[PDB]
Amino acid sequence: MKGDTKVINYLNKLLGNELVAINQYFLHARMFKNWGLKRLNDVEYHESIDEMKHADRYIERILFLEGLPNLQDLGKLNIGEDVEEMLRSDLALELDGAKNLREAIGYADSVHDYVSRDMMIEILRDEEGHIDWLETELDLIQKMGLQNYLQAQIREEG
Amino acid sequence: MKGDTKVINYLNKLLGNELVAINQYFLHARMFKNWGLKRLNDVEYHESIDEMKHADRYIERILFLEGLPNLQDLGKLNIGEDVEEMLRSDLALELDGAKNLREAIGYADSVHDYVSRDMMIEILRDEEGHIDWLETELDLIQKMGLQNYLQAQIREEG
Amino acid sequence: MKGDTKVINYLNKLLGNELVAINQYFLHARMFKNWGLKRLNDVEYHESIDEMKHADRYIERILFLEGLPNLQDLGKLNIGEDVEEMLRSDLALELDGAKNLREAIGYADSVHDYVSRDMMIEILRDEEGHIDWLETELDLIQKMGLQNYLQAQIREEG
Amino acid sequence: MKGDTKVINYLNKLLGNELVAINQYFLHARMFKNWGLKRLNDVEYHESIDEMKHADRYIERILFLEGLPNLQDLGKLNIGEDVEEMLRSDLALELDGAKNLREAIGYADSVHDYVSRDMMIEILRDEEGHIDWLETELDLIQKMGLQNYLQAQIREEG
Amino acid sequence: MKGDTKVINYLNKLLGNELVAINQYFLHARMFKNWGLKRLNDVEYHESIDEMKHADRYIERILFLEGLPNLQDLGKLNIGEDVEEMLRSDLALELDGAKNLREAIGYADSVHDYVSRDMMIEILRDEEGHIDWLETELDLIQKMGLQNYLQAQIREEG
Amino acid sequence: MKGDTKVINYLNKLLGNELVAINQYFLHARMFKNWGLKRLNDVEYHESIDEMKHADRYIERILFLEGLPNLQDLGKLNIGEDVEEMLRSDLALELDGAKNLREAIGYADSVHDYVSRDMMIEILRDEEGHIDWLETELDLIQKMGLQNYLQAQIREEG
Amino acid sequence: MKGDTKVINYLNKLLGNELVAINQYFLHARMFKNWGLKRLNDVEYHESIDEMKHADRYIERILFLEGLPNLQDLGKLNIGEDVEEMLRSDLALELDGAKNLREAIGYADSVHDYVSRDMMIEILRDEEGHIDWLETELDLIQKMGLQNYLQAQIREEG
Ligand code: HEM
Ligand code: HEM
Ligand code: HEM
Ligand code: HEM
Ligand SMILES: [Mn+2]
Ligand SMILES: [Mn+2]
Ligand SMILES: [Mn+2]
Ligand SMILES: [Mn+2]
Ligand SMILES: [Mn+2]
Ligand SMILES: [Mn+2]
Ligand SMILES: [Mn+2]
Ligand SMILES: [Mn+2]
Ligand SMILES: [Mn+2]
Ligand SMILES: [Mn+2]
Ligand SMILES: [Mn+2]
Ligand SMILES: [Mn+2]
Ligand SMILES: [Mn+2]
Ligand SMILES: [Mn+2]
Repeated sequence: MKGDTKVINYLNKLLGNELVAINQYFLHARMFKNWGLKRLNDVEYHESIDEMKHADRYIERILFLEGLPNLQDLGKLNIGEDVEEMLRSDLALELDGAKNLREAIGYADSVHDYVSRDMMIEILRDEEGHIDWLETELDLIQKMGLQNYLQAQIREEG
Repeated sequence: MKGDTKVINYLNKLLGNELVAINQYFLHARMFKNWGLKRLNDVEYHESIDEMKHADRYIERILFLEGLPNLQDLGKLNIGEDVEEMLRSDLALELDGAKNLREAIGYADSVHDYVSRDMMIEILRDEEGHIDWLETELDLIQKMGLQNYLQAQIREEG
Repeated sequence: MKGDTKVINYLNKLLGNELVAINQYFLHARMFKNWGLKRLNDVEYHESIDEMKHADRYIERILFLEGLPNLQDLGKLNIGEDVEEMLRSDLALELDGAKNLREAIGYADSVHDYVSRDMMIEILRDEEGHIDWLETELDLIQKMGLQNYLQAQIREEG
Repeated sequence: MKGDTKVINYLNKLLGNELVAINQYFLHARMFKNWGLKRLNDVEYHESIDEMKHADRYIERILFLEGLPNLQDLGKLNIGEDVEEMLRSDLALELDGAKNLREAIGYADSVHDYVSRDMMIEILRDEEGHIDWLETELDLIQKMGLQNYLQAQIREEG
Repeated sequence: MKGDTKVINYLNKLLGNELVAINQYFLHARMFKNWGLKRLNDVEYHESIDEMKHADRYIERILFLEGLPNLQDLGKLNIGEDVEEMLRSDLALELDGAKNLREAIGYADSVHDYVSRDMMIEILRDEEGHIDWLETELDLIQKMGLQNYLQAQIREEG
Repeated sequence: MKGDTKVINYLNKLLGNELVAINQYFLHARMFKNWGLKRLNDVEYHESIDEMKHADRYIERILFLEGLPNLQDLGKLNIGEDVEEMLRSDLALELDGAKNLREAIGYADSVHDYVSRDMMIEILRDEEGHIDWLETELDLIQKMGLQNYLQAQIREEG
Repeated sequence: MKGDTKVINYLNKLLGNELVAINQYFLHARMFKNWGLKRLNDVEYHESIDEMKHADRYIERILFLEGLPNLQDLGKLNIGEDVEEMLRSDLALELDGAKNLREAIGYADSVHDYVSRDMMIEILRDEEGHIDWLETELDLIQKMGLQNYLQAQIREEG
């Protein structure tokens, strides 16, 4: 069912946001794992899987609406070399994406694409959850100190 | 079965004590949870449920005795902005309530309301248990330090 | 994630609406139970639990958004001394709250807080369900008469 | 297998009778449910499902016989605004349909379509069952009175 | 709970859209079945059941809001005499209905009926799914040819 | 219980019709099987078993009524050398038999043998089912073509 | 354990090869799915998951060897607009990658990194399996024709 170019553009931009996030979260996961921080690897890994699923949602929506998903343009990945740094990159990225999400959600309403705006609000509720975990983690390093924080990552929780 | 105004007054005052406690414990629970302190959220949450049940006990007793429960007057909640502070508010509150409980228990005996005094001693045995957990927690922060204490709350026990 | 004062104000006002409702529904439940009306106690009790859960939803949202839940101000509880009267208080209260809910939902959209507006519409769909049960009950008293209606409450349904 | 126009006409008229009945029974069901009369909603709902199945039987028979089912013409639905009234509409409708059924059954025999007359007698045995329930219900209102009758509908039987 | 005439009008128009769809999908189902196309009958049959459930949703919403569902006016059913033709009717119909759905969803928001707009977006997400299956089917006939397409329908999938 | 010569004659003629059908359907079944058309063999085989059971029904009825079943006269079997041809023989035969069935059913009524007419209408409902499968098959060859139709028979369905 | 720059370069180039393959296979999967070709979507989807796992293998090896995985550079995705075309892109890509794999395997031996060459030969045995499926598919279109081939994809195998 063909449906509104602008909507398909927002969708493709949002997809791009996802693509950079799966890559950055996956490398971070494996960097943490590598350091022996099992808890951080377990969490960052599943968020990457979440992003992966967010992306498939867009790809399918774009295809229904009769557009062509763009999986060719990749964004800048800001990796970071220490955990406190890595986590902040993750947060900044999440924040930018949420911003794009709000822009896109308002427009779909204007244009009456309520199902595209329904899906996006679902995805935004998720992002805001990634945002909460990162914020909490960053404060914990601040509150218990880095060495206690590091010792607290060597075994994954349950 | 109508039964002694003074008793119904003590019961209503005690109920009020409970009402402020459910509110303060519930906000504290969610403040802890929010900070990522799962263990503190789990405990403070169940104490709120305990208080909630204490209250239903009073409401029913007052109704049997033919009085009208007072759920309109709320007390001062002293929240606190740091855990050590939050826990001390909880303790002080518990202490005040226990004091009222003893006053009320002695009077029911004078007046021969042994079933109201039976129920209250049950509730007091419970309060004294809330009092013990808080005292132990506050000393632990004192003994292992705050950062170790904080690291020790990030996963709930079993 | 800090987010819009006005939204946090609406959220806190809505929470207050909930707090008065849990109290009024719980006292009503126990008044009915006390009279031997098992069916009315069972229903009014679970609605109180629903309101209780609505409240926890707000408390957590306010905390995420970085505001402070207000559990200190309690509203006027209009109890009532006969069932027809009690049920009408419940209805009026529900109606007022729904009104606040619509005001708050429209504003979150303006401000782009779609996740806060998502949660609220969920809670509103629930309120409108409480509103339907009360309306039906009040008409049944009108249609079968009060004594038949009363006889119809002495055993809880399933 | 092409087979007798007149038979296909009777079949289509009978189908029409069914279509109006599914609609009237379904609205009535939901009107009762809405009023809190669970027993009346449960029964009227299943009769609607019975009519629904009667219709599919005709649609398939018409198609075999090589005719075209007519699902375009809808009859007059006589709703009614009170239960005694609603039930009487249901009865009248059933009565009219049974009358058409007998006309159609006699003709299929003349014409030797014994399988069409076999199916119809099955459907008629069913109608006469809908007719019996309605008659019994209407008399019960007459015998115990409307308020007792109404109180007797608020919980579905088993 | 009485609520906005215009909303109840849109709801009734939408219900009408559903009614024509259940009828057209059900006849099509049985026409396919009749031809020996089991796969097409199985799918078209369940979509009819979906529409049937969509309708019950409206009927109940209209009744809550205190309006009267209109099950008297039936729309034009455009049947079709060959499968490619039948499927295109189904698609066109779906498309028209989706259009009405968007009009109605925007208005409920204006008027603040968020629960009616919630339900409708759910129903629209469904329609868009019926729309996707039909589009895919029509292209498959185009891509493998009609005879291969026909041979591919004689046994239902799983 | 001795009962009406004419009825016993119709019964014996009908039995004869069955006997030729079991033979033709069984040879056809095995011819199809032989060619590797599993689906056609499976179906034609079970119809032969159905006819076989129809026959036993007559044999027993004739014996009760005190007549002697005639299993000595066999009819003309029209085999056919290609599937389209084979299926058409089967159809023609079925059609002739149904015709005899209607003649016999009307007469039993005249004569009041309602149990013989009951059994026969059961058997006729079955024949009309054999008639429907053959008609559908013959059209499918017409609609998808013979080679696609043939490829569609090499594995039995379920 | 730090280990040979050249090896880490080959590893990173190979990882890049994987990254483009996951993207192209995933879009193709969803394009096929979209067209209603369930079998092609199921297969192309799992190959994408295989590539995804190949990539994680490299990322971890690079990290052990003390290099930094490069997830920033994405290659040219050659999509294609028809299935025959899409499958050929997939094949060409696979072929190029296998070529790089052989170059890298020979060098690790020279340099004595037998564990890196062990892992790579495992991954190459896999690629050669992706290569075999594509070759077989492309010939099947050639041998049965495209319409028969297309009809053969509408239900996933098992
Ligand atoms: C367009 C890019 C990609 C897309 C859309 C994508 C999509 C997916 C999806 C939807 C799944 C299945 C989700 C589920 O299990 O429910 C999956 C699984 C996974 N992905 Fe990705 N992915 C991509 C890139 C990546 C990257 C860069 C890596 C590896 C470096 C990766 C590693 C994995 C792994 C390891 C799994 C799970 C395997 C399993 O448990 O069976 N993905 N991917
Ligand atoms: C007069 C005030 C209140 C009364 C008497 C009351 C009473 C109760 C009771 C007796 C229960 C059931 C206990 C059990 O599970 O055995 C309950 C459950 C609970 N209450 Fe309250 N409550 C009140 C205020 C609060 C507040 C302020 C909150 C929320 C902010 C709250 C949140 C809950 C929750 C979440 C549960 C458990 C829900 C579940 O697990 O199903 N309550 N309450
Ligand atoms: C206002 C019109 C109608 C309404 C609202 C309606 C509603 C329904 C509903 C809600 C159900 C149950 C859904 C479920 O199983 O979860 C049902 C079942 C069904 N309907 Fe309808 N229906 C209508 C018209 C039709 C027509 C025209 C036909 C028949 C020609 C039909 C045939 C059926 C059948 C066969 C079933 C399923 C029976 C079973 O599996 O027990 N319906 N209908
Ligand atoms: C060319 C003539 C016929 C052939 C080759 C034939 C063949 C068969 C075969 C192979 C079976 C299945 C055997 C099994 O169950 O393993 C069968 C079953 C049977 N036959 Fe015949 N038959 C013929 C004539 C007759 C006649 C004249 C009658 C009836 C008057 C008859 C009555 C039955 C019955 C009742 C069964 C068993 C039904 C069951 O238990 O499901 N057959 N026949
Ligand atoms: Mn995401
Ligand atoms: Mn995220
Ligand atoms: Mn207590
Ligand atoms: Mn306590
Ligand atoms: Mn609420
Ligand atoms: Mn409520
Ligand atoms: Mn009927
Ligand atoms: Mn009926
Ligand atoms: Mn629908
Ligand atoms: Mn639809
Ligand atoms: Mn027979
Ligand atoms: Mn036969
Ligand atoms: Mn690979
Ligand atoms: Mn590969």
